[PDB]
Amino acid sequence: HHHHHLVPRGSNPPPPETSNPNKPKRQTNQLQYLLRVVLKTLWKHQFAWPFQQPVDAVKLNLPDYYKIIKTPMDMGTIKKRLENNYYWNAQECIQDFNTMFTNCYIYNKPGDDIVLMAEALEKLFLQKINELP
Ligand SMILES: COc1ccc(Br)cc1S(=O)(=O)Nc1cc2c(C)noc2cc1OCC(=O)NCCN1CCOCC1
Repeated sequence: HHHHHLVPRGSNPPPPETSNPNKPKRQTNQLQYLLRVVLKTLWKHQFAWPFQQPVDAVKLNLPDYYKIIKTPMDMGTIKKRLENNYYWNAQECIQDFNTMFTNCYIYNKPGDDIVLMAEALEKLFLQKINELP
């Protein structure tokens, strides 16, 4: 038989939502600090780049990624959520950062470069969080 299963192909899942008109939202001093201080400092860090967009499993040749990671999150998504006033409180935003870091630790192993990057960003995150208003 001449069907060699070369199609259909893989793909990335749809990215996490950054808008949801029926979701409850507020502006708070804690959320303004999360955008102004926490996000924007991590975003400029030299270790930010792997976390600035959803994991592109096709481009990065990580065909197992979305087999393993079922609640993806990234800083591009968090940044859009903060700019769009998506959140109701600081906790919702902090949980997204926690998810992002945890996903990296789940997928990879201690001492991997990507894990070193996440650990460093997480340390900076936890420092900035300790001065939340
Ligand atoms: C080799 O890829 C990387 C190595 C160090 C770093 Br810092 C970043 C990358 S990457 O190109 O951004 N890929 C990559 C991204 C993420 C994110 C985001 N979270 O977890 C990740 C893991 C990543 O790469 C893991 C890795 O082992 N990639 C090579 C997989 N190879 C498998 C067989 O050979 C061809 C490709």
